[PDB]
Amino acid sequence: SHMDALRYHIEWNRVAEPGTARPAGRLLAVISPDHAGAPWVTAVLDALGPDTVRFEAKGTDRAAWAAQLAQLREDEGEFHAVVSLLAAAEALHTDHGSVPLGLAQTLLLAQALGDAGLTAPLWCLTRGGVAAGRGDVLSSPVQGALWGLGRVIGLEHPDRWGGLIDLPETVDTRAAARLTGLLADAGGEDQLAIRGSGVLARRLAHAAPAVPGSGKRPPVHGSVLVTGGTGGIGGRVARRLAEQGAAHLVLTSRRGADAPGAAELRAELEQLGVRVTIAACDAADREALAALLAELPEDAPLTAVFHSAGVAHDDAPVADLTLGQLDALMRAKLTAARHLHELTADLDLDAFVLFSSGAAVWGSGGHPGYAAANAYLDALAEHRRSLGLTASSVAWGTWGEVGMATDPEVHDRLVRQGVLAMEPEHALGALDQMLENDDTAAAITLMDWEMFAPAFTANRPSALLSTVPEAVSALS
Ligand SMILES: NC(=O)C1=CN([C@@H]2O[C@H](COP(=O)(O)OP(=O)(O)OC[C@H]3O[C@@H](n4cnc5c(N)ncnc54)[C@H](OP(=O)(O)O)[C@@H]3O)[C@@H](O)[C@H]2O)C=CC1
Repeated sequence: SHMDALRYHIEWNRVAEPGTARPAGRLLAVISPDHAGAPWVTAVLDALGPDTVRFEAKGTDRAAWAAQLAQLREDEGEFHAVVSLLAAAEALHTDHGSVPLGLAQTLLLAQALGDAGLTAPLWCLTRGGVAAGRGDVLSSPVQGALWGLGRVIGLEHPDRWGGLIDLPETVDTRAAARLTGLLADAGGEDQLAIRGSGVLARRLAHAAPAVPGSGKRPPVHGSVLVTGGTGGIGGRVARRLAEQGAAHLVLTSRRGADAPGAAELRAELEQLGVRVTIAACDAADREALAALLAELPEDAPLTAVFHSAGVAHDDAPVADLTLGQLDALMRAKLTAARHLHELTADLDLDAFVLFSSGAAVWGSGGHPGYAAANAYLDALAEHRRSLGLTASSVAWGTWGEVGMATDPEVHDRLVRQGVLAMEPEHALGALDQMLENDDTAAAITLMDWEMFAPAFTANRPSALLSTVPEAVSALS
């Protein structure tokens, strides 16, 4: 099936044990000084040894840090690598309420490193930022957002990017030597998870072809909330849900009933026999979401959430992105999803579906903030499953016909890299296959791998695509 052919999933596969020798040159470890006390942080510092130079990254001050870094590099000469432990700062930034401090500080570290001319590869360390290997629990969706940013740093600054490595719960000497061995030589891998049983690396693979009924998707009924539901993809989603038996669709967006084409969408849906509520509700406004849930009919309880609210504009290259630009991109993603998760964790939903992006799955140059914000969605769906709650994340490629890519500016970039426009019917038919399987995570994308692989790997290899035979063929 053509719909099967759109579905991919991320997998984690065992890679080689690294060597036993620590790096020969000096490491620079970067610490968030208010968030330096987590057991994993202390275990990593202890692993890097006391000849490691330590840099405390205080506040969020690019220029100040560029000066401090330039001095360290003057005094020490080249470093072997930069090891960032800033991900431990999960608290939200005081001035940008949708940005985790660690995320803002990682962006400023990547910028300031470039500003000072430190060229040693940067490695971003997380703990519980990914779900790698069977039974693995993703404990920190916040740190998971950092992997969306790091993949984009690897595309924009390939020559000074090491990679990402997730630490285990307890960093024992076996975990420590795996870490220090990877910092000595990682075999070309750059998205790694250290676990009890071995070191795992991230891979993209074609998904299992569809099986009718396997995940036992309950029939669509009751009230379903589609945030961004007046939007391109969200309106098509609502039409499908209508066709599928929803009693009541609650569509939200900032503009609500004043959104473009909202009257037409309400009319098409109602012709189908559905109750329609359209509300103007910022998805990051907790009190407004609560008010909306409190209003639902007794006879039509919430049964599902489809989170399509989001913006992609006003992003920027890693070297330029501001914290205010990052905040505005994170708002509908991190803040809204966190509220949706908190207000439905007790409702026994049949589906909690979060719409992510290929920028968060593989990465796309020029879109670091969107990549981080979408990577948090993917992370939260895995975390929710760990709590015994339903969730899925669907990272879309490019939609044709409706939505954000229907601009010869935004359309023509993606398609030229081999990320082709999907027919909405095909994209939705694939999503239903994912829902019928009850899968946690998928990318649904039409790819031209002959165009995509070579373009994506022009400046550094990708181990992520080694598990796509089309990509392996294109690079042969
Ligand atoms: N189109 C595509 O190819 C792809 C889309 N995606 C993702 O799919 C989802 C749908 O995108 P698409 O339909 O194409 O985009 P659209 O711009 O058509 O729809 C996005 C919308 O979400 C709403 N929205 C934006 N911010 C908020 C907010 N803070 N609170 C509530 N609603 C908000 C918008 O309305 P308003 O401005 O009135 O709030 C609009 O309804 C997005 O999350 C997007 O990131 C991912 C990959 C590809």
